Amino acid sequence: APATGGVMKPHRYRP
Amino acid sequence: PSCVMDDFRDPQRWKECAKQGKMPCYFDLIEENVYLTERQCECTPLSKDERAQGEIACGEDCLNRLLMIECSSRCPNGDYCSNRRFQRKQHADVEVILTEKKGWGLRAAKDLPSNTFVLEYCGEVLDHKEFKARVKEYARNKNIHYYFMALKNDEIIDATQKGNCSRFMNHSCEPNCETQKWTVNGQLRVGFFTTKLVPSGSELTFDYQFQRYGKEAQKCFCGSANCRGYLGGENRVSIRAAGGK
Ligand SMILES: C[S@@+](CC[C@H](N)C(=O)[O-])C[C@H]1O[C@@H](n2cnc3c(N)ncnc32)[C@H](O)[C@@H]1O
Ligand SMILES: [Zn+2]
Ligand SMILES: [Zn+2]
Ligand SMILES: [Zn+2]
Repeated sequence: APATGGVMKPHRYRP
Repeated sequence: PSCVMDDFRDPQRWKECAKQGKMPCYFDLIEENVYLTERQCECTPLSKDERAQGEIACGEDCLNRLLMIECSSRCPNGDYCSNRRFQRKQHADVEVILTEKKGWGLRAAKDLPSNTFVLEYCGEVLDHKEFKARVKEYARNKNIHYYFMALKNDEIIDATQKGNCSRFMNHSCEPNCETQKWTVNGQLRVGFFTTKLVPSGSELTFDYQFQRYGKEAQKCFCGSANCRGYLGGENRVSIRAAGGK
């Protein structure tokens, strides 16, 4: 239904 | 076109700068999270002398710091505790700027050492029911930018209507910042920390790891050599999943 959208997901930076 | 954080402290001037395209659109600035429906360390106190020598209170070896818990006012180091960053609002010197294709974003206003606290990502904290309500509202208004940040499974931070300048950090497939979850007063918060030395004037970005529920994904202008091309990546996920289940 929503054309666009979403949630930012915290995560720790790993190289 | 860019502004400093204090330009956001005066809603009237803010508002008129916005009409001239000199500042981003208005939002309610808040100093800390607001719930839509409500729910000590072992450091040896630093001597007066060691403090004049410039030693650090609750530095790398503090026990609360290592667990990503901030110290209270009852900390052994008292006023000198350096492990109180979120509560003291001691953010990096940062500026809000208009980017070419991403809307507004964040720029370092001086060199930022590796692992420097940037800002807390503050907003209205939503449960699943409120999340879904807002998903609909934003889809229905036809919002372009999205502010939802997963905090813990039943808690999403929504910076759309209320928050601080953190809501401007753009995504990058090769970011110079990351989220960290810090415990302050029994409560969980998220903040951005540099992942490396960030030269003065550079844009501040993180990797959203975006979980997209929309039909179409927004294209990514990060400009990274490794750019994944879309915000959210390959997969589309259900709304319930994006929301933490
Ligand atoms: C938390 S906001 C950042 C603030 C936003 N730039 C603004 O002007 O309000 C996330 C939104 O910014 C935009 N955005 C952020 N990073 C982007 C990127 N790398 N490429 C394209 N659009 C981006 C998208 O519209 C996204 O929904
Ligand atoms: Zn300590
Ligand atoms: Zn302390
Ligand atoms: Zn990209």
